[PDB]
Amino acid sequence: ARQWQPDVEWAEQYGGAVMYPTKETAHWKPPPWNDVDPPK
Amino acid sequence: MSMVYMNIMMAFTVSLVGLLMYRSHLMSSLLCLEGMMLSLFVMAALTILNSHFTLASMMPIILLVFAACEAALGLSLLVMVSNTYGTDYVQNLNLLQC
Amino acid sequence: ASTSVKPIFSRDMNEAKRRVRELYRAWYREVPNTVHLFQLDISVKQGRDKVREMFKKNAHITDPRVVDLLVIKGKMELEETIKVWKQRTHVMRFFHETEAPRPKDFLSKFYVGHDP
Amino acid sequence: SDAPPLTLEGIKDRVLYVLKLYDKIDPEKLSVNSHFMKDLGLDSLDQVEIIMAMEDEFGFEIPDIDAEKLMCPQEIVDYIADKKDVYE
Amino acid sequence: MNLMLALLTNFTLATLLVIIAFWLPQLNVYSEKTSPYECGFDPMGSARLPFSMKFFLVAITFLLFDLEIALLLPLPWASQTANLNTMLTMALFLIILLAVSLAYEWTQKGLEWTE
Amino acid sequence: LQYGPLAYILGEKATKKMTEKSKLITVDGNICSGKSKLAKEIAEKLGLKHFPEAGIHYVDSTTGDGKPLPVQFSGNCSLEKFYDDPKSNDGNSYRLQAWLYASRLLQYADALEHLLSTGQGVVLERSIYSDFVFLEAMYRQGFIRKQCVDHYNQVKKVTICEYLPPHVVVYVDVPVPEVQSRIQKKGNPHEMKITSAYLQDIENAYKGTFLPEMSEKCEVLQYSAWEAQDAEKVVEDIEYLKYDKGPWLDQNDRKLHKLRMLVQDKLEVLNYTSIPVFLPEVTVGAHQSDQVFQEFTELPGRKYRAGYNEDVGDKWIWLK
Ligand SMILES: Nc1nc2c(ncn2[C@H]2C[C@H](O)[C@@H](COP(=O)(O)OP(=O)(O)OP(=O)(O)O)O2)c(=O)[nH]1
Ligand SMILES: [Mg+2]
Repeated sequence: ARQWQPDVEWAEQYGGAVMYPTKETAHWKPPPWNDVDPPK
Repeated sequence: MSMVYMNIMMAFTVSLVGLLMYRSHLMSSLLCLEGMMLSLFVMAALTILNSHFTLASMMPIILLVFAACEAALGLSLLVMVSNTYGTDYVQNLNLLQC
Repeated sequence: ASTSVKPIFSRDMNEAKRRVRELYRAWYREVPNTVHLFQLDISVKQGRDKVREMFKKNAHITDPRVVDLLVIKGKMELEETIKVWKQRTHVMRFFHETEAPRPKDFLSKFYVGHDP
Repeated sequence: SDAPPLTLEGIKDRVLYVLKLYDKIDPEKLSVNSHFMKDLGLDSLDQVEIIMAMEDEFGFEIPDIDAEKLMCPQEIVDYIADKKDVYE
Repeated sequence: MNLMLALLTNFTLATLLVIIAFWLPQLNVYSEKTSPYECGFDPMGSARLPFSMKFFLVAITFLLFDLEIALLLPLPWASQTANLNTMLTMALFLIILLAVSLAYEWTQKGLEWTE
Repeated sequence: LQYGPLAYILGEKATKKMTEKSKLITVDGNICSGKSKLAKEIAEKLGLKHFPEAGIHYVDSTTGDGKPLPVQFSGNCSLEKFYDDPKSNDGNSYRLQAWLYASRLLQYADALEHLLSTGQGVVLERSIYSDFVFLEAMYRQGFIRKQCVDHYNQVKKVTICEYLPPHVVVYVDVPVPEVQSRIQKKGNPHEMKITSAYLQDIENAYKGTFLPEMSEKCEVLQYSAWEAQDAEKVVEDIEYLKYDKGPWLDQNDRKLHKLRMLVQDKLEVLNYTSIPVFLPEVTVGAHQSDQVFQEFTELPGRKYRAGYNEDVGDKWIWLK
């Protein structure tokens, strides 16, 4: 009987734009990994 | 004080409100930033010249030299925004926090 | 053999009729901003109808080499309207807005002159 | 939000909407499995114009090779589903 | 009272000639008369002039040089000071620091036009 | 004196060491196209140095003793297993592609440093710019999913934009039917299972999205199987190039300083290769990741920083 450690479902809770999704923040996206939006 | 002090301070409030209420243009706000400096230049010069504060006569010039230099910094940022969005609208500056 | 002939771009009609469609797409998606830059007084409707007419006249062709030239010349006629080498007058020379009608009925040709 | 996942029923309403606004197609006989050329009496270039019209409402490029097979509204709906990965 | 009267005249006369120049002649304008000249050919595109960075730097470079001028304009009166040792130090400090600004732009390829 | 801002100030500027022959040559090709034989001679006859194509054990070659490490410290990715059961449910297919890209990305950083460190040129086989041929070939055959492509693309864009493309690209062409025959006579039991339709995608990618895009940045010298057999023609062609295009024409000491400070540090080259995107194929559970990391530190010369390991006969540890 091993110790429980976080799985993918637990981890993904911290992988969003905000910790508490709501109606107003549903459109947000995580930023780029290098802080560079593609030119256009 | 004097009737002049009222209208010169009236000019600072008007320029400030214009700077704190953006319409669409970053450039149009930079003008309000320079308008505020002009009123401060006039207010300081009136008091210093009207009180024979000789050594203080150079302060208005130092105010103009530095305020102009910062405006050059501001214009540079405005230009670099135009190379990235094809305009100078403030609403294009919403990537951060949204 | 004499019948054998070197190709231009397409080796048969099925491959040759592909370019006609790709060319047609370029024209159909170029009239709206052609009519804009040139400031013409024709709607995008009858502008697109004109391109339909031009293709429909070369519809009886059956030679892959003849079709390739009609596409090669078609591409040139497009590069001039996108790079605005043509002036407002060149684009409006398709619509013939200054030539009086030449009736086809026999009596009309008989009344006017000797031509057939 | 306000961008629900695409659905085959949802697509077929978007596909037919374009076909409705086409002066050369009679809306009464629009159907959903009616061929563009067998019954509607459209020429080759009409199908090309439709495929171009379908691209503006569904932003993506349909290569000409693919357009040679899309000859009925259902096949158009199937093609988009085969491309945007909507099965339901 | 004399400067204002002189300024008004130089700008009243300049204005009086403009009003008698847009009204005296006989005008007849049609569509092609009023079109921008261009070069005798229909315009190629509909987008305003693209921004050129080299032209902005010369404006900024002129401005900062023009700001150090205002610090040097009072030199004629600054030479009547009793403490000339300090004045000659600062006057040559401002000018020397104006040559380093030129030297920096020169060496950083800031005074070139070959993009 | 390790390279750094002080060294750059004191004089170690890149442009003071690179000659006219300091170039980074990439030699591409398909499976069994003989690029290795060609590549080893371009470096030989131009005074450059050669880099063998990045294998699954490439990183272990530049660290520690330089010998391959057991398979556990690699994700259990084995090239042989890819051909046998490419559609495996354990996700070994993409995990092989993901690992190889990292090794090639690490290899490219080593190459750029060598060019910018001593001035010598470098010859490389399939690099990070051409690595995507295999990935999109696998996708079409169904060896990976759509989401595996998306994860690869994200790692590519945030990692490839920081580097410079090759000076010269030497592409070798070999028709697929010829490729099959060359596979048969080399006697590799695992390789012989390569379905032909798979080797056609590598050709479609190579001449459908790689050459046209790289021709507008670098110098491209296409060859055929017979032409590539001779090295003198390749060398003289690569010695009479104009070099009229490329990002290298707008490079100065300042921008090469920013590049060398990046290639020098390898934990920055690899930073985005393990971005927190929870794909089933590349994710590792907490218990397995911790268990393996424990074994790794128990190997000879891996417990402490290189140079403070008594078990490999290091001395002066108490003053080093
Ligand atoms: N899926 C995948 N396989 C790869 C990749 N790089 C190499 N391989 C595989 C394809 C081959 O079966 C094997 C070796 O490829 P090679 O280019 O080295 O061909 P080969 O050694 O047989 O002849 P050659 O090097 O040209 O002399 O490794 C990759 O990035 N992805
Ligand atoms: Mg090999």
